[PDB]
Amino acid sequence: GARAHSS
Amino acid sequence: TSWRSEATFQFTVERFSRLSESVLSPPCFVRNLPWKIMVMPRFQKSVGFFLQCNAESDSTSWSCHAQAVLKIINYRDDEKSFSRRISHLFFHKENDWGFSNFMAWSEVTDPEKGFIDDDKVTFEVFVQADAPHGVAW
Repeated sequence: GARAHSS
Repeated sequence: TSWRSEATFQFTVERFSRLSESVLSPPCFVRNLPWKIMVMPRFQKSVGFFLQCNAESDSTSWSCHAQAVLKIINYRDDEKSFSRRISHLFFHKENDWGFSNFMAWSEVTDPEKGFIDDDKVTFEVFVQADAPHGVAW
């Protein structure tokens, strides 16, 4: 878990 | 039933070392919405791993908040499986969420590490979704 985002 | 508030599903990517395009798993229904695992190479370099929700629907009124655990299974020792968590409000403009750099490509494809076998890698998602809005009125 280190800065989740969109593909 | 498909209305379940949570579920755990897996998708095994074959010919992994040769992956060149984004790949999608079949859908797993949670809160009656289709959820999918999305895997893509990012920069060889890194494994892109995302959770997608209701992407094929043309609706722009829906939203669903969910938390999930994205995990790459270590077939030799599950305690060695690698996971990361996410929390996101999914909707038509942000229908997937995850990590472009989930794990180093060199590590996942390393035969001595225990994640790959017969060029196959298994991905898992445990999703806990809230009741959606703008779907069933």
